[PDB]
Amino acid sequence: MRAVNWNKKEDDFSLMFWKQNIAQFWTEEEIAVSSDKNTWVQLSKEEQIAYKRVLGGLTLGDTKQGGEGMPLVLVHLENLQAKSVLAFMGAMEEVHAKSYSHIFTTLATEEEIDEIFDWVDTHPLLEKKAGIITSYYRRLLKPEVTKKELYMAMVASVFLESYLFYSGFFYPLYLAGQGKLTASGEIINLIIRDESIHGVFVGILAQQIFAELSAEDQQEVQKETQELLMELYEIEMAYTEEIYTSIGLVEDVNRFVRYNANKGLMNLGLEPKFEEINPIVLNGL
Amino acid sequence: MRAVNWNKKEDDFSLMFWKQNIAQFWTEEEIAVSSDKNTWVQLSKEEQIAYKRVLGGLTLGDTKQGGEGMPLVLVHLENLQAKSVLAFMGAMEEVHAKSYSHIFTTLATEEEIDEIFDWVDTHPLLEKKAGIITSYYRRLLKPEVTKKELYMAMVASVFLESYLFYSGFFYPLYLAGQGKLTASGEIINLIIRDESIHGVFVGILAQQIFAELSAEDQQEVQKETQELLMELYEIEMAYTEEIYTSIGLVEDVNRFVRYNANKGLMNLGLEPKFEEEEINPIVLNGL
Ligand SMILES: [Fe+2]
Ligand SMILES: [Fe+2]
Ligand SMILES: [Mn+2]
Repeated sequence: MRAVNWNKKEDDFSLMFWKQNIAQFWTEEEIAVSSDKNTWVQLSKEEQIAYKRVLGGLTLGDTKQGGEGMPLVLVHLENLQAKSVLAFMGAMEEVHAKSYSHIFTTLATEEEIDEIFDWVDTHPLLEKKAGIITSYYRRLLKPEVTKKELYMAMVASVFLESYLFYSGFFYPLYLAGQGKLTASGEIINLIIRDESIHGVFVGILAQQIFAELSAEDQQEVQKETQELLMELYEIEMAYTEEIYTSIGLVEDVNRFVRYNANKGLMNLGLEPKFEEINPIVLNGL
Repeated sequence: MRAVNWNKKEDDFSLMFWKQNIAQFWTEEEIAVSSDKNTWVQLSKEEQIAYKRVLGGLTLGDTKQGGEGMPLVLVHLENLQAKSVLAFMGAMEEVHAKSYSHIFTTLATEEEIDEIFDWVDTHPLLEKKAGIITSYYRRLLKPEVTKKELYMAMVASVFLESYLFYSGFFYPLYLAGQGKLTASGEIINLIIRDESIHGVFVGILAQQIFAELSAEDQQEVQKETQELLMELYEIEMAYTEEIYTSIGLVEDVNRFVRYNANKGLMNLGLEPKFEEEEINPIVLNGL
């Protein structure tokens, strides 16, 4: 039975991503959030509700990535150095999720926080979203999995990290780019800096598995990938309408979703499927 | 579908274990090992071989805890705050495994390192040891596991972290306690500081699962736990005989194993089963 030997490369990229993930390490206590109170109170009820709802959605994403996606992808990898990177990423997913609670503690009361997490748990669209993603992970709860199933779990992971999350990062970046909630915005940037290299690395692993598949299996997962992409897109369009109508940003957010879906596709080595970033969001980055 | 909410406690201990794990975070770049070359050459061939073999075994343990053990236990936990802690511990298992490679790069040539890992991979007793433990994790590869299966996987994890590893930490500690390989010894101590709180935490979770089981299931896993304990112990005594006969430490290591088995049992809330020794005083100096 093999132990991980870092003095013999198993691939050309794992050491680089290991070092980078380590270099980027951070935790919530680093960023103080209290000074955001001064711009929080200037927002409207509907804006505050939107912000709280998108942050609850982001927490759910990271909860599922740290507690389901990374563990079940990594346990079936044969490459022990890549496993190590994915284990570290999974731990950072939990740092992300905890950092949203740190923001909430400054911006909401205990009763309001419970209202957020109750709303997250019962929201039909969030349930549908996460349910579709996690169903690819649940296929991996058996002793022998096919490479098609592992490929598609990696596709689902890239789509969550690089794509389905970003309907949620839009609003924190949009406010930070206007100089509102900028401390919370520095936390979201740290998170994004992690998610970016997460999606890149899982996408590299996906392309390596893909190249081992037979031609018939390649055609089957390409079809499933394109379908999943547009299935999630449909649901996200419904989610964005529900969250952002009240504050006039539905069509901006949808443009941000399409941009990030294209990024996700490219992390997988695939061509873009939708035809620039909102300039205020760009300033928040 | 629930998201983790750290502003409402799911239990009394996960927050403090989260904070402690973060506080203790470290990586291999933080300890330079080159200065160990001076005492490395003072060792015999047989002592050097022993040291490389036990670090090979340690690397294997951490490889399996990070890549199988923590992931498959945490995926089935319902407590989301406890899941967060196990995920962070799993990542630290990978830092541990990499830190052994950092030691090897200084102490062994490229071909000597290959020999270590080939020896690790083909060793009958290490395969039997690791195979018994990972067979409890493999049971968790299905959509719905029972709490007996989950409990027994947690027992296996505590036995690996708190007990079956220490046949291996003995020799780095013993040599550090004699002034040899002390920078590698600082690394081993960092690892041990992690492993201690890992075993405590998983043991708390085990105890909580145990109290949820039916009486009939409790009786079943209580007996399996004691059988597993003594099955592993028999294998570990064969392992220690094979590793340590050449350097005359077999019975010293066995005392250390029994001491750490008792600690594992206490992490699980069980009474000790081996006679109470003092830790070897040279090992104690290495700590
Ligand atoms: Fe991520
Ligand atoms: Fe451990
Ligand atoms: Mn994430």
